[PDB]
Amino acid sequence: AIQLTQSPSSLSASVGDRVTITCRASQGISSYLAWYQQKPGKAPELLIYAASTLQSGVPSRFSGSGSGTDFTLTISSLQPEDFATYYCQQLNTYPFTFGPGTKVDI
Amino acid sequence: QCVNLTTRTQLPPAYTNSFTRGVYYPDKVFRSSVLHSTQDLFLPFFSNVTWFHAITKRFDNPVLPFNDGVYFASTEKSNIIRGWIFGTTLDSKTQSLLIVNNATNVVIKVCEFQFCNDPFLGVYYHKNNKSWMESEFRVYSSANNCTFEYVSQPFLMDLEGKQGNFKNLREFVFKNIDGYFKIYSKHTPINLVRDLPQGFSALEPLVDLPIGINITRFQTLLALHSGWTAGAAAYYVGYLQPRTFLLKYNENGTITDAVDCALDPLSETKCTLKSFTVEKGIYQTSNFRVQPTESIVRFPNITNLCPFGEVFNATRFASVYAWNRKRISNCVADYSVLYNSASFSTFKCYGVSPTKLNDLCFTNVYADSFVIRGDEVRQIAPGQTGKIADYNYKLPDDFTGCVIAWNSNNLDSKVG
Amino acid sequence: FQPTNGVGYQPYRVVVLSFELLHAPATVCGPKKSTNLVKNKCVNFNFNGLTGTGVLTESNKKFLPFQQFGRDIADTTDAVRDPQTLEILDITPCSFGGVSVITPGTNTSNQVAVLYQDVNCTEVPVAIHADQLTPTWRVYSTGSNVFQTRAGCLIGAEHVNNSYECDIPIGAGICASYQTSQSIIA
Amino acid sequence: ASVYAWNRKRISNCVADYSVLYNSASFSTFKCYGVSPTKLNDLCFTNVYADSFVIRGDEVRQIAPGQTGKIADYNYKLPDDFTGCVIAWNSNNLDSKVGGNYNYLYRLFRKSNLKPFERDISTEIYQAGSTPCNGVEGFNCYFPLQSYGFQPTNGVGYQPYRVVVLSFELLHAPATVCGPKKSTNLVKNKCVNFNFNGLTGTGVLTESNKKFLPFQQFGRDIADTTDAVRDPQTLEILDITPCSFGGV
Amino acid sequence: DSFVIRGDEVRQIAPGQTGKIADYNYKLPDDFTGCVIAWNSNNLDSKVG
Amino acid sequence: SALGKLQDVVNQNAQALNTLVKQLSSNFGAISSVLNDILSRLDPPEAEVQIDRLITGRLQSLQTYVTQQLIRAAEIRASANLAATKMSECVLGQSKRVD
Amino acid sequence: QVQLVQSGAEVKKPGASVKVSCKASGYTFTSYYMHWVRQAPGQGLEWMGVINPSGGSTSYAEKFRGRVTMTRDTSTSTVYMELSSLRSEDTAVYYCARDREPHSDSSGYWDSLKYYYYYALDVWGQGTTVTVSS
Ligand SMILES: *[C@@H]1O[C@H](CO)[C@@H](O[C@@H]2O[C@H](CO)[C@@H](O)[C@H](O)[C@H]2NC(C)=O)[C@H](O)[C@H]1NC(C)=O
Ligand SMILES: *[C@@H]1O[C@H](CO)[C@@H](O[C@@H]2O[C@H](CO)[C@@H](O)[C@H](O)[C@H]2NC(C)=O)[C@H](O)[C@H]1NC(C)=O
Ligand SMILES: *[C@@H]1O[C@H](CO)[C@@H](O)[C@H](O)[C@H]1NC(C)=O
Ligand SMILES: *[C@@H]1O[C@H](CO)[C@@H](O)[C@H](O)[C@H]1NC(C)=O
Ligand SMILES: *[C@@H]1O[C@H](CO)[C@@H](O)[C@H](O)[C@H]1NC(C)=O
Ligand SMILES: *[C@@H]1O[C@H](CO)[C@@H](O)[C@H](O)[C@H]1NC(C)=O
Ligand SMILES: *[C@@H]1O[C@H](CO)[C@@H](O)[C@H](O)[C@H]1NC(C)=O
Ligand SMILES: *[C@@H]1O[C@H](CO)[C@@H](O)[C@H](O)[C@H]1NC(C)=O
Ligand SMILES: *[C@@H]1O[C@H](CO)[C@@H](O)[C@H](O)[C@H]1NC(C)=O
Ligand SMILES: *[C@@H]1O[C@H](CO)[C@@H](O)[C@H](O)[C@H]1NC(C)=O
Ligand SMILES: *[C@@H]1O[C@H](CO)[C@@H](O)[C@H](O)[C@H]1NC(C)=O
Ligand SMILES: *[C@@H]1O[C@H](CO)[C@@H](O)[C@H](O)[C@H]1NC(C)=O
Repeated sequence: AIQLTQSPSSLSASVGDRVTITCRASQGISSYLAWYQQKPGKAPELLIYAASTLQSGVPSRFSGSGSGTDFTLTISSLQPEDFATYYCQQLNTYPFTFGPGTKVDI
Repeated sequence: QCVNLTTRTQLPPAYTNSFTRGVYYPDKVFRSSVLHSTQDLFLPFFSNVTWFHAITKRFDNPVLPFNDGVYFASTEKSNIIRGWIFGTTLDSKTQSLLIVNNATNVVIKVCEFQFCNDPFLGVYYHKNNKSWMESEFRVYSSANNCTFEYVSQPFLMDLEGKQGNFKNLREFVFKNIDGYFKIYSKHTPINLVRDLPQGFSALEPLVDLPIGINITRFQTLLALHSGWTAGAAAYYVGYLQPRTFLLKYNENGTITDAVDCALDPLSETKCTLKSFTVEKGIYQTSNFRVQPTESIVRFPNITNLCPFGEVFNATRFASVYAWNRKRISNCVADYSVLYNSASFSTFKCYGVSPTKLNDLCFTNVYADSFVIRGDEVRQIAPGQTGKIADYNYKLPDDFTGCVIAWNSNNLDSKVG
Repeated sequence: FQPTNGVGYQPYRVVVLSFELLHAPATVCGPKKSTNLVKNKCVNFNFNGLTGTGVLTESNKKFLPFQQFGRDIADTTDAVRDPQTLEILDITPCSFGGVSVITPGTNTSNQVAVLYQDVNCTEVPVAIHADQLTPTWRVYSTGSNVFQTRAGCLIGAEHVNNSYECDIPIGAGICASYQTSQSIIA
Repeated sequence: ASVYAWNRKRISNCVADYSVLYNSASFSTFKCYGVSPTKLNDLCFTNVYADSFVIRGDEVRQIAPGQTGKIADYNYKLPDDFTGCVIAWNSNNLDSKVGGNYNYLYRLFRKSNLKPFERDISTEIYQAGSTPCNGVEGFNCYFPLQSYGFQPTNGVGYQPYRVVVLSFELLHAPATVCGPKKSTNLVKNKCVNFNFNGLTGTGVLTESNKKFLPFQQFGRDIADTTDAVRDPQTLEILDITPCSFGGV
Repeated sequence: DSFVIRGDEVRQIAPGQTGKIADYNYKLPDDFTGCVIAWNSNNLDSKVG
Repeated sequence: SALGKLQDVVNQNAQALNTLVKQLSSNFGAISSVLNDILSRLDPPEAEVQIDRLITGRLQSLQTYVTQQLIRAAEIRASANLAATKMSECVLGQSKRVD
Repeated sequence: QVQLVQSGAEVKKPGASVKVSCKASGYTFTSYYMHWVRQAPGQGLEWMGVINPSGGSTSYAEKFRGRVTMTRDTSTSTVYMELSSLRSEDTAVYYCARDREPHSDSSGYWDSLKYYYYYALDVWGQGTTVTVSS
């Protein structure tokens, strides 16, 4: 199978700064990536598809990049409502596997 | 493992004409609002294609010749057409190509598979649950030394068996040019039960596989729902021929219509004036009507072997200041014998290409013979100078022939 | 020459062949096999190394003993001796070029009439080689309406004993126009 | 790879730095067809493939468009309208060992000449005479695959020469393998020499609004004008027009 | 002109050829008019060690 | 109505122009039909042959176009002098010439 | 906007089957695949199955293959999921999410070689809670 590891596991930040999170893949995934944002007590929502394209209905402050086995997400002008769990998902072959998850606190 | 299929009913196939189908995009450069003339392998308009269809117990999948281009069409209802097989002998002696759409992926394999006479994909339906699941897959008996493999993105299909008329028309064009297997396709929803629709097609390029193998045999896989049923299916096979088309491009970059250049005198005028609208008058037409399909070869009726063994192994071989001229007459020049045991360093040929050397017949042939050192091999050429091409052996400026040189360090040189 | 020297000081046996292509009779040929001869039909020929596409007939000219090729006008080999049967023949293009197409405008009609100039009406299938031709051309190769002009045989339009004003020509005092059942008229 | 069954490797989504190759490797014959070696750097290639086979020293000339022999009729034939570069070098130290390296094979006999870029891997017995072999070796029945006899004590003709034949397709379809030239800024609405995806020329560029097909990257409303092109950096559809209007 | 190159780079001294002997050491012009004369010098220019 | 003789001038001018641009669409035996491709992958000692081929082909096409348009304009000059003759004694007087 | 409603919370002995229902509203039932996600409390998401509703064809995960039946009811316009042999670790919450890629009533899966397929779980339901205990 294919496993994805997000680093670091624990994240601390403030309000209004730029932060960078990343996850590493095992094998070649190319451009098959989904960045998912889940608020606590709420259903997860799709944030970034295909690792470089913004999803509709989402502000352009979020950004994503990366290639091969490395992937990253950059957050600029961090709103207080952005403190949520982030997952990266690969879609190379079956089965589809999710990331562990990164938690950010005020 | 394969098995013969029972309860087979024999009926003669039908032949129908294709209403302007089988044309594709010849190039990937973008154009718009222009008319482009092209020469490529195309299926001519209103040509006989083979109406192959299922339901009693009508099942057919014969082995057809390839004939440098195959256009395929299929009226699809419940995912019966799953792929094709191409090859030369289809018995693991030659290289084979297999395209299949199995239960979750699309597999293209160029390998030396061995094939039975009746390949099939078996879909099983259960009484207790309404789900249709793929169960059986027999196209190749076993595997061998594989050359090319390709697996698509995983997906799912509509495996259920719909009733009524067919709902889709999927078109394909396969051709093999310069070692490249080019596949063109487009799919259009239709509403027909047994008919080929009258509509134009614009087959977009899909893959250009760099396989480069001999190909003369073709067969189509089928899906069936030792009792068995065939289901509802219909497909159409036609052959591409070397023709000339004129394509009209719309403002959106997609082609609108194609004007044949060998079908009608009106089409002849449209081709020779390169436009789809012609006025009244007299229009002399360039000759595109006939393409010959046969070749004849007539040569002098003598089959003796030429004395190349006397020339190339002459044990005592002439010097360069006094070289030998030997006349060759009344025999055949088999070039294939020469390089069986001899390797030639510089096979320079002037006036005659080495490719077209075999089909020619020579009239006044002479074989010069001399020994030179390795640095002076370049001097035996029209226009070179030195102490060999000025004082020993000079070649004419308008030379027509082939210079054949090799290494003779073991034979012509000894110790001391 | 010594076996211990380099590539420059070692012998190189050179055999230079001198040719003369497609002039005089030939005595040395290549390994290509001979096939049957299909005369009076358009076919790719390889007569004595001469490759070309065209129809061939029988000629009655006499060659010299040292002559095996002929051109009445150069850049066109009119005749060639068959190497196997030693029969004098001739080489002509695949079909006569005297084809002309008369037509009205495209919106007016798609019906078309074809003019075969400088040919006889009984030799129309022979001249255009309609036997190995698309069936859609074959209906205009031979039809019910056959009219012979001095320019040539016109197939595709029907003659009339009346006389009407000419707008587009044919080439031998005949003219065609759109006139009525409606079709092309001559 | 051997010469009867050569290998084709697809190269994509990278940059082709030619300067790395001749740092430690010396090439004997860098013959290039269709593309000059000087203008190789500023081009960006679209569909590349790396052929791979071992031949002896005398048959290096046979890997060329229009040459014949037992390596260009029965083993590996190059097309007449070839566009690419042939890279060959000596490999006597690597590919040849003492006692003879018999791993490499070639088709000594074959029924017919190969089509361009066509691979034959079949090992069926070739009949020399009119008698049928029936699949068993006998008189006038030889194995079509003969083995090379590479030895480190032989001459320049009888030593291996590794040949890598590259086949390109210039300035058609989207491109994935580019040259080592660095990208600069874009000055639109002004006369400037452009090098968009290997396409060199002088003329002003403006913004166009027509939409391309996904498999199309260039465009020529009329041929020999080259009006349409996509900027690789921004994916902005533009047009290419001459430097000034001619109505003076 | 006068220089020593190895055997594989004799082709690089020509108008239009490239390499490390025709881009970094000695480049011939495109409109060249002259004769290139090369010969083996293994006995003279090379010694043991 | 009978206005085809006036329409033929515009129709044949359009035929000359679009036939000319279809001539310029050809490659004339060079390796490519555009100047920018053969100037992007050919050194000048090899490029000038293809440049010469394309320039000679385009100049021959322009020569044929200017020949056709030029003696066609000479024929229009003949018809123009005929019409100016009809200006000369049919508008400015009376003509005794029959038909 | 579309509204998706799942079934209520159910408790049962972990030795029998379970019945979970979803009912997408505002979107063509047959077009998009209907992905299924299980989330354990205090753990990340995982993908367990995908439903091609028009086909009725389905694909399970390799870990959970052979123990889950994932069916459809296009007459009542709902997606059903049943799990056999419940264990203590299956106490979780369940989401059923449509995938971004759309399809038609045809095997243009032939065009898998022309356009690459990128699947995205854009619309998620409110989820249901399945808790089992001895
Ligand atoms: C249908 O085709 C796919 C792709 O060729 C098959 O999936 C492969 O199965 C083998 C053996 O189970 C694995 O080793 C491969 O890794 C699989 N490929 C991929 C891309 O996952 C599949 O087995 C075939 N058959 C069915 C019934 O789906
Ligand atoms: C490709 O395959 C065909 C065989 O299917 C070869 O053509 C035949 O070759 C045999 C042996 O020489 C002849 O007896 C047949 O008459 C040939 N004709 C047929 C049936 O095609 C052909 O040589 C192969 N072509 C290439 C270029 O590899
Ligand atoms: C199916 O029939 C063919 C034709 O007789 C035969 O060659 C083949 O062996 C049969 N299949 C099996 C499995 O016996
Ligand atoms: C081919 O088509 C023609 C015209 O449609 C028809 O007359 C002929 O019978 C067809 N050939 C066969 C073998 O049916
Ligand atoms: C349908 O029933 C058959 C017969 O028991 C069984 O083999 C098959 O797995 C069932 N399919 C589903 C999807 O439950
Ligand atoms: C199969 O192909 C390989 C390719 O390296 C070849 O060595 C072998 O001889 C072929 N035949 C068999 C029977 O393995
Ligand atoms: C061509 O594109 C325009 C603009 O998008 C569109 O309005 C028109 O319908 C298109 N043409 C066709 C035939 O679809
Ligand atoms: C040509 O050779 C064939 C050999 O099959 C022979 O039958 C024929 O008679 C020969 N022709 C002449 C004119 O000798
Ligand atoms: C030339 O001589 C060698 C050795 O005697 C022999 O093996 C070879 O077959 C000869 N060449 C020909 C064409 O007979
Ligand atoms: C051709 O005919 C159609 C209808 O008969 C007409 O609408 C059209 O205008 C005609 N073409 C021209 C150029 O007048
Ligand atoms: C046309 O052919 C017939 C018979 O072959 C002949 O009698 C007639 O004279 C020919 N016509 C002309 C004009 O020669
Ligand atoms: C037309 O002329 C031919 C010439 O002889 C004559 O045979 C025919 O009867 C005429 N047709 C009519 C309708 O008078």
